[PDB]
Amino acid sequence: DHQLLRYLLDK
Amino acid sequence: LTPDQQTLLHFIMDSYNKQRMPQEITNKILKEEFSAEENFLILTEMATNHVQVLVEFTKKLPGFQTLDHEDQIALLKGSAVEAMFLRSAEIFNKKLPSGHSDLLEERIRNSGISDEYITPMFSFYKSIGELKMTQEEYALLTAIVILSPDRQYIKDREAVEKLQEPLLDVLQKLCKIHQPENPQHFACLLGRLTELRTFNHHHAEMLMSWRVNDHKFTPLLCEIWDVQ
Ligand SMILES: CC(C)c1onc(-c2c(Cl)cccc2Cl)c1COc1ccc(-c2ccc3[nH]c(C(=O)O)cc3c2)cc1
Repeated sequence: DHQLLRYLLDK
Repeated sequence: LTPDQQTLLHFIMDSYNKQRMPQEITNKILKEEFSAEENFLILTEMATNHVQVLVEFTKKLPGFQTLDHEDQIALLKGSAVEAMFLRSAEIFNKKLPSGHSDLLEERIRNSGISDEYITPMFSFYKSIGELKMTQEEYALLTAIVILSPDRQYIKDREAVEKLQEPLLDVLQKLCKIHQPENPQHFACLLGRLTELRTFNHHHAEMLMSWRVNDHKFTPLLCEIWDVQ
């Protein structure tokens, strides 16, 4: 996946 | 300048204006030593921090959050470099203080980047600058650049397109109305969007070289640019 980007958005 | 639009821009320039980049970080462009090694470590730091700032800024764009979750990622990956090139170019042309343009230029010119790539990248900076783009224009393009539907591995092009279309129109208006001196201004601005695309190959090759000469980026950069 693209775990870091997704976290960035939700964060 | 309709009320639908005349406030929408103020939301956008509100976002674009938020001083996300930490002074403490950018300052390193000036204060640290100058060498091939250090230059490259410095630039990675700015770029990785910038990627964070773009993702922040991108969120605050209108109707972005209502987007498809899987879709949203493809725009970021595709538009990340172009967006980065815009601000970096904005610095040199506008001589932003947090930019440290002269010293930033020195770093870039000795980062282990080839001449083939260095020459054009710096041509782009010059030409775009001679355009005398306003802060309004810069922030607006960046928005346009982010939402470009042509970007690879996407399905719902129409949904983004609706998000994008308003923005193109606001610029179309702003450049001509603010610049009736010439009507080719929209033509020039969007022309550059093509010019930006030229760097995605340039940049993929720059990464390749750096990689092969034992440089390593951040977990974030590797993710967005698809670095093994
Ligand atoms: C070194 C690697 C990560 C790299 O690969 N390509 C590029 C690369 C290169 Cl040279 C050129 C163009 C694009 C890329 Cl994507 C880079 C370095 O890219 C950046 C260079 C400078 C900045 C930067 C520096 C200072 C800043 N201040 C502010 C502010 O808002 O105050 C924003 C900002 C951004 C961001 C990325």
